[PDB]
Amino acid sequence: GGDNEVQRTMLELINQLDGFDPRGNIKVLMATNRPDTLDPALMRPGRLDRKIEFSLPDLEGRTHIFKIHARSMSVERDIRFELLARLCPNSTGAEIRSVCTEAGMFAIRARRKIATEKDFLEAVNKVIKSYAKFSATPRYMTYN
Amino acid sequence: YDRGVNTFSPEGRLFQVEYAIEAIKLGSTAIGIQTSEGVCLAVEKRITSPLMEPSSIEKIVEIDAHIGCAMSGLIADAKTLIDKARVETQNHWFTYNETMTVESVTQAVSNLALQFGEEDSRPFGVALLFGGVDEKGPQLFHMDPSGTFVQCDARAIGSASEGAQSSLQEVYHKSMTLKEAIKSSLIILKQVMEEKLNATNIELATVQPGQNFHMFTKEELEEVIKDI
Amino acid sequence: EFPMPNEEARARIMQIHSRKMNVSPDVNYEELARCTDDFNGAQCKAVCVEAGMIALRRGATELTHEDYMEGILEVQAKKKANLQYYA
Amino acid sequence: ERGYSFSLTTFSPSGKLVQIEYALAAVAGGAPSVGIKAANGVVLATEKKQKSILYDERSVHKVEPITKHIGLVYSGMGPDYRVLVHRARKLAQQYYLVYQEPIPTAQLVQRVASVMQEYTQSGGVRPFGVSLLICGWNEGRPYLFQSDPSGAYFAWKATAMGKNYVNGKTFLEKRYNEDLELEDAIHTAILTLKESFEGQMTEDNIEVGICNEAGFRRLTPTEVKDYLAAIA
Amino acid sequence: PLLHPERFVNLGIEPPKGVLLFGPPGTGKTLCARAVANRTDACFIRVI
Amino acid sequence: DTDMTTQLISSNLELHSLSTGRLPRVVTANRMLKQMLFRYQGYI
Amino acid sequence: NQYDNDVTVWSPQGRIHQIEYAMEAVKQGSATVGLKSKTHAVLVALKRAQSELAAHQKKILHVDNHIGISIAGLTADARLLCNFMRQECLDSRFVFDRPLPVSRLVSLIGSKTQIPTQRYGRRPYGVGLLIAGYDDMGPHIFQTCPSANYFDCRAMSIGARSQSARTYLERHMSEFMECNLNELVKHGLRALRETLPAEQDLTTKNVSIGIVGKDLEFTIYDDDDVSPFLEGLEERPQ
Amino acid sequence: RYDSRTTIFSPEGRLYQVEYAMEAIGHAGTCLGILANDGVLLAAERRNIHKLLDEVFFSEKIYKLNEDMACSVAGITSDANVLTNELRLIAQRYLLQYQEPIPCEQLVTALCDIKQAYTQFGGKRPFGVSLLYIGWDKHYGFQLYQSDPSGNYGGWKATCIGNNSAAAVSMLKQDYKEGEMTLKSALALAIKVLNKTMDVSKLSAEKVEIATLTRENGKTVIRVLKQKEVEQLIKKHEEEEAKAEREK
Amino acid sequence: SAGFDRHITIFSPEGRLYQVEYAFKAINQGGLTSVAVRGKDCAVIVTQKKVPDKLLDSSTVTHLFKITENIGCVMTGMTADSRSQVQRARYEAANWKYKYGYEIPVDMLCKRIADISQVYTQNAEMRPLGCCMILIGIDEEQGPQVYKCDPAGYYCGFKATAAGVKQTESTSFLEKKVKKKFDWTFEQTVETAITCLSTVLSIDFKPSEIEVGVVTVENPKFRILTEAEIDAHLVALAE
Amino acid sequence: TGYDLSASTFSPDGRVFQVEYAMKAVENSSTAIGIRCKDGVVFGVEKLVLSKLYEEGSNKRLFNVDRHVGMAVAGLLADARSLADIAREEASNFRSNFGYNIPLKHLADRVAMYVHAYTLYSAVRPFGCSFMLGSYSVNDGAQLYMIDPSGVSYGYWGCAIGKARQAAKTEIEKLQMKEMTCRDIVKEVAKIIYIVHDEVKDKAFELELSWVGELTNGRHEIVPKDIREEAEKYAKESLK
Amino acid sequence: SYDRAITVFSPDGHLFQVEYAQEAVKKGSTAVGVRGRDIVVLGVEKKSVAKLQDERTVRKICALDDNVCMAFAGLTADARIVINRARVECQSHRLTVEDPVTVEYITRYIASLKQRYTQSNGRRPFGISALIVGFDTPRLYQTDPSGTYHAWKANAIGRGAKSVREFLEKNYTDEAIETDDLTIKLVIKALLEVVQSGGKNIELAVMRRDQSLKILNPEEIEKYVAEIEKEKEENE
Ligand SMILES: Nc1ncnc2c1ncn2[C@@H]1O[C@H](COP(=O)(O)OP(=O)(O)OP(=O)(O)O)[C@@H](O)[C@H]1O
Ligand SMILES: [Mg+2]
Repeated sequence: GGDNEVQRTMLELINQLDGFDPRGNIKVLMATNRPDTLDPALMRPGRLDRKIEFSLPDLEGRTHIFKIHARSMSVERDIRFELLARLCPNSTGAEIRSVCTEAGMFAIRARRKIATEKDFLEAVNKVIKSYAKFSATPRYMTYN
Repeated sequence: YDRGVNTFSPEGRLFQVEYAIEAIKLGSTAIGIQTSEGVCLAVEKRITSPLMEPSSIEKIVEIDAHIGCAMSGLIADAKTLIDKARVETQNHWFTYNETMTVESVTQAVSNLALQFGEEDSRPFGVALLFGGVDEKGPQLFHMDPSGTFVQCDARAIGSASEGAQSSLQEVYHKSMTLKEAIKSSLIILKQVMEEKLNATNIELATVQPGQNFHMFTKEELEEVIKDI
Repeated sequence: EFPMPNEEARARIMQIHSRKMNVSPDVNYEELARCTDDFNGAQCKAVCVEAGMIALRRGATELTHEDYMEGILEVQAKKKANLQYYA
Repeated sequence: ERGYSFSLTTFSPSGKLVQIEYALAAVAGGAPSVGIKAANGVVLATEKKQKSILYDERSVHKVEPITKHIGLVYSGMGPDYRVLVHRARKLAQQYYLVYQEPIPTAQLVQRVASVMQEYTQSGGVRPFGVSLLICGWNEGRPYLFQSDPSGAYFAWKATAMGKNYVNGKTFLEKRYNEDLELEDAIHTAILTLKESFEGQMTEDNIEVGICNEAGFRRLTPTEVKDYLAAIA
Repeated sequence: PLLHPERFVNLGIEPPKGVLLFGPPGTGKTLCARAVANRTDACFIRVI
Repeated sequence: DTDMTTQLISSNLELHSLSTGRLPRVVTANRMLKQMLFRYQGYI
Repeated sequence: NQYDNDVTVWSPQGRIHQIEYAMEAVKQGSATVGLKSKTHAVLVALKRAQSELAAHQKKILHVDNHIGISIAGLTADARLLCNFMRQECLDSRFVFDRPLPVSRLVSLIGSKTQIPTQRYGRRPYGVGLLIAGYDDMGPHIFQTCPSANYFDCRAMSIGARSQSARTYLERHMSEFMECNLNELVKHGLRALRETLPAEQDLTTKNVSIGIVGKDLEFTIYDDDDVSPFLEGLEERPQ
Repeated sequence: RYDSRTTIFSPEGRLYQVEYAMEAIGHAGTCLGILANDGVLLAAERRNIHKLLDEVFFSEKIYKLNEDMACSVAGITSDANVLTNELRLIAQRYLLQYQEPIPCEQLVTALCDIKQAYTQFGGKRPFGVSLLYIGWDKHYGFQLYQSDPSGNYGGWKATCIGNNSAAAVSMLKQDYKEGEMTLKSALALAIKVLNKTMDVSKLSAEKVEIATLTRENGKTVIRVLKQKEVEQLIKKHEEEEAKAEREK
Repeated sequence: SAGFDRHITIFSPEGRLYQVEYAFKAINQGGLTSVAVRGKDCAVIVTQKKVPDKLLDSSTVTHLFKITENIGCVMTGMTADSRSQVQRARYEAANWKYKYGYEIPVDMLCKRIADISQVYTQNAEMRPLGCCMILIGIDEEQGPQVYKCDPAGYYCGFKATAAGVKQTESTSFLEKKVKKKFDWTFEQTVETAITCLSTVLSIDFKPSEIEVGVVTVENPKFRILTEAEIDAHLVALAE
Repeated sequence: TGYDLSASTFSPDGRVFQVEYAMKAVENSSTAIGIRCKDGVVFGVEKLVLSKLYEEGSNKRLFNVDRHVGMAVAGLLADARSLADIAREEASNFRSNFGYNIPLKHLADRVAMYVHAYTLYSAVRPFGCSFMLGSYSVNDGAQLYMIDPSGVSYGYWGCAIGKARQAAKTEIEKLQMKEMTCRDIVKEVAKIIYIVHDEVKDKAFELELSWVGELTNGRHEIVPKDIREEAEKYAKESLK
Repeated sequence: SYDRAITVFSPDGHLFQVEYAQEAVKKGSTAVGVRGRDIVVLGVEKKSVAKLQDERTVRKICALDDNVCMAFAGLTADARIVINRARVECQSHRLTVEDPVTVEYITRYIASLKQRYTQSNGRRPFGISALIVGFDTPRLYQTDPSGTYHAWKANAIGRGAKSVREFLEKNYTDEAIETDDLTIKLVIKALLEVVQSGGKNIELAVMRRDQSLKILNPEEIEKYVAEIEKEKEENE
């Protein structure tokens, strides 16, 4: 039995997307951060023709995200955002925004009105390193 | 597809060597510059504790009296490769009564590296920068876990490889002198390091055609550092 | 039964879906059919459409074989890059 | 814990080597066999019942000799039995070459148990799916042992392995006395097999061997018929 | 394909009529959808 | 030399007879003895 | 599917998928072209540079005074194969005192590379080889694929974006035999440039040439040595 | 899961197969060892005691490795057999090389090293056998040693392994006097702790085997007590229990 | 239950080796049937000869193999595995003759083949050969002897046996036959074999569709009957 | 499924599925036929020229195992070359150990064992090519044998391996191969190959002939160009 | 999914089995070691043994050679194997070349031996980390289950690693190691910063220049603990 009703709704969406009774000038946007569970009929490139993949940003992209999310913050002018971007190798844009917010939070805790580089480094440690893995510094001595 | 060194992927890529480059990425930054005057070679130390002896961090090693090397990644694999390089240099000197060319030294190290899967193990997760003078002049070579190797006028490895490489491309020309190469390497290292640059967070090495000796810097580091 | 398109069938499908496009005569549809194993007819049409869109991106006037290969890569969401260990 | 029933070199979380127990189950699913030791010797009997008349009864003998004074019967897989017989004979010959004296029953049982153990200490090799009941005579004393696929060997006074081994053991402890004789042993073993034998005991359906002072000898079908007539 | 359709019919290419945005969570799929809705100039329907 | 050779041949023939359940032939004993002695090049 | 993990597993369709993936590994390398006239065998390879200032990777390898190869695929497999054929040529010159004919060397290469495709333990050699060589039976341009199948080609091209070069060679094949060395090298350069994108052009820093001729040993021309062949080339229409 | 192979470290750094072997040791029969002035003894339960099992070895759990050494056994039967044979081989190799009995501890370490190998190299299951060692030498006199499937060993004065090992070790902790314990007191303690640990009552003698080690005129005689003396030991224990009943 | 049937060394929880049983099932994959009958002074094997093509050289289609001048064999199952076991048996017979002087008994031929099969069964290195071998030979002081060897390594002597697809029916027919005491003459033995095969197959048995191998006390040489002799035996059977 | 990954695994119904997969891999190759005439054997192989860039004779599927033995491989080409090397080594070893040319029946048997040995282990896969061995001698007549990936070998009067095995066998049975010498069997083979070839699917192709017989003194050699052209003309003349 | 084999790199280039090997060290009792101008000292958290257990066999400080000793932290059996191999190698080095083995050389050998067990599948890595102290010049090195060695002026490994090292960095001064008694007192204080029993669970071994090992008896250690308590009694 499964869902059936949900499967029937998905099948009708499939029919509307492509098949008899042409869909027309209806461009369809679909987003999901788990695509491997989708029906192959839905994933077929007659309904979802182009498959745009969003990947973890590179160093330049992460610098751009840092600049975007720190634009409105009251930070110093000497912050090396390339350093912070390199300090978050596998991190999404949301993690970059959280890092910026945590840097602001650190600058607020001790009541400074300017968020310095050390605040951003502490935020990076608190957001990325503090929850990344269990590879401790003695275990991180394996690489030099 | 990403579980053995003998399994090909639908795209044809070996999804195990790329993981070795990823292992490289989390090492430490190493800059190397080859100029007509010689080879300069800088590394961020990444000190972990004041108790730990800084001389134990062997990011720079002497392959021979004329060729030095810089590592990035696993210490064990890097030291194995460095010992292999020293052994090959000594064997070539023994069997030919001449100093091994840095290209040939890199060739031998790469030949060891390619055997990650050959017999009926895993890639050495470490990039090596081999600087040194030979019969043709100063030379700089870079090698990766796959065993591919290439001469580079100025190469950055380890962490911060992308930013250091970009800045190196910006600030490198053909006719640089050794002193200005050292200055450029040091300023790039300062700009790509989270810790404040001083005499204990980095180490320097250099080779010259007629001055193969002094393949290191000891407390003259501050001389270049405070004149930045 | 409707089977997965054969290599010749895939080449024919690409030729049909490239009828309305300004395809260069040098395109080898047999090579494309070899390069798109396990592609249904919808995927071949998507290959042709993606090749046309890429030719638009390249700012060209006619579709090339390399554009078709890039469309093949795009259809399966792959992104070809120059790996350091190949050269 | 079914996930640990495949590897022979992997302890279960309860610390049980499941594959050895499966080999023992294969042993228990074999043809019934009994072995009983009396004050005059040992008797090993087994059910050689074929699937049809077509099978040649005298072609293969289940009760086999190892030395002049050592015999050995089995319960479990058939083909593994021949391998174990060959290894036991080779071990006996090696012991004779080294020491010039026929191998003691206990020593042969120990070496055969070690041989069976060698097949349980590595993956990709299967344990011997057979259990051996070994009779011997040394130093004016009968000896009866049972070697297992696990390599564990004991010193059974009287036992039964194979199908309905519980029934054979239950029949024993009743008709078995430590002060019996070889003839009484033969009778008791035949009766114990009768407790688990389906059909008439044709002289060709039962194989009996005696380990007495004169050595180990497999009974000819005439003697088996005579004993069956004396019993039935 | 909406603002300047003439760039396609001239080349005889029918543009794709669907896009699947997929990737790791937080990579920016919903942000890109929000931007599309921000400068769509057509009817945008956020299906619940 | 002769003692150990004869003992080894006797053990091998005993194993053979046990595997066959038949009386061993003199031809087999002669063959095994001759091959064993020839393998040692007359050093036994 | 589940038959995709081993070169030792046959698919129900009768294919060895690991073999096909080894073939796919060839196109990861840059395009290389080989072609023979009645007197010369010339192979031109497009070199790839990993950095703006790093040297371009060597693409044409020297095997013997009469045999040289271009590699398209894994660097490790290419180097191992090159070492193997260097050793084979050296052994042939040591024993028979005669250069090893190209056909026998290519047959040995196929035999060696077929072993990984049948016995588990080692992946197939993920590299395509363009073998250019002169012997007493005329110049030869063989190609060796990771599936250990070798083709005696009049003119071949392998690697990324090499289909355009193959079309160019098919179109201009009839003229190759009665061509002098310079004309053959210009045809090879045109075939190589056909693979290049619109913005890219064949400069002296990314083209490697290898020529083996009647009275010429296998010589590799790089950087400035490419310029004599590069000059006089007709500019690509645009 | 990280317990499929002996060479797989758990994320917490625990070898699950080794711990599985250690816990599996609990299935083995209870065997106990007590050190005392001028003596050291092992005791063990016969476990399977079926009436149709002839008792022809008399030492199914106690083995004599060297002239002045003996070992108990608790684990897999085959692993125990191979470990004991290899212990004898190591002791005899040492004696042949040095013309001097192996000084107990070294022997333990030797065997332990081998066990460690089975917990490190792949394709080999860890030796699921733990065994006690009693001995005497010219360096530390009477010694008692405890081994583990992991190849870890330790010196002890009174310890037990197998069924109800924790209860036996607690009882030994309660009723052991360091320095002032003799062979007779050690035998009485072993009998009482076996009675308490074995769920069966009255501790029938044929279900328990005791082997002692004593120095006699420089001959380090190793004795295995026959049934007759175990009868009188059991009777002595019963009469002490009856005398202790007098308090009520 | 049936999750333990992917490696020949894995015992099922019921103590069953499923891969060996699968080899036994693969025995029938050849599609043919062979029947062996041991007479009073002769042994006879008859096997189906299915040549479903006018292009095959009927001489080489034979499933009858001469292991040794006095020991003959008939194979059932996959042809490649059967030929491999045939060459192995021939080598074992040659080794026995070289090492012991006298000719190997059929007893030992099947015993050694079964030992090799068992070794393949216990060590997970080679796939068991799914071919059943039936050996016939005049062993002196024992007369004719017929033995059957299976992929499991279980060799057994038989007064009469069969292998292939129609194994149960042929064995049942023989069991009905060998029970009524009769003079098992050579002609009678061939008659019993051909009648078994025809009854279990319901085929008129043209002489080219079967192959007959014969060993006799009078001439202890493995002889394959010519088509004329097969026709003579068939016409004698019909009347 | 499950009983399908290794050649050492028996399916519950009792068949090695890897072997069958190899057989149907051979089935996908171009057709190649072999016909033993009255006094010899002729092999005719169609070869799909995948690219015009290949020279004529490249990827030739006619292999000379010995001075008198020829092969007509069909299937995976690399496996075919390796099996050709194995057969050549077997023939050379037989010559060096016995002093005379190896009989084609015995050579076929040995190479069949070599093929079968690769269908037993999980470490190696079954050979992906099926081939034909043909020979002629004044003491053994003309002999032809066919070996499949399973390793099964027996002599054939005339056969085909590849895509159109059945289609070529229908046109092979209608020849009285026991009578005519191979001089005309050559053009008959060429006609059969041209008929079985699918021009609309396999595009262009090249027909390669070889023969071993009394007309060739007993050595197996490629058919000379004149006879090949005559046979191709005969095949083309049968368009209706 | 990338932690069930030692030769598989994680997608981010991590050898996860090698990292897991360090948890075995993290489960071991704290071992501290410092080097002075004339002495090398090393204390050990000597956890209380059972009442009936003989503590002679329980040894954590083992002397590789007369000029070099070693204290481990991790699995005890792997430690025994490594110590035996180190002793054999030091004797072999003294055999091949006359001069005695340097502490750096023996540490290099131990690190290489540990590494060679992390390069091959079917071979469990050593689960111990070692502190090797010796004279050639007083030198202190620390190994790693990964196979990397380092030179330290002062470490502490095992259960208390971060805490004892944190105490150590702002305690290892030039005057702290000025006197041998001062260095031993520093080791005692560092061990007492983690081992919260005092005296009964402290075992310190001191090797002086061109001298032999001397395990401190539980009366000299008691005297040093009393002196440390008296010195710390200045707070009131
Ligand atoms: N490239 C980027 N630039 C700036 N911000 C970004 C970027 N990528 C992601 N973000 C931030 O990530 C936040 C959350 O991401 P988003 O809502 O797109 O998640 P998602 O990947 O679609 O996940 P889900 O699986 O829940 O659909 C946004 O609010 C935005 O600020
Ligand atoms: Mg979202």
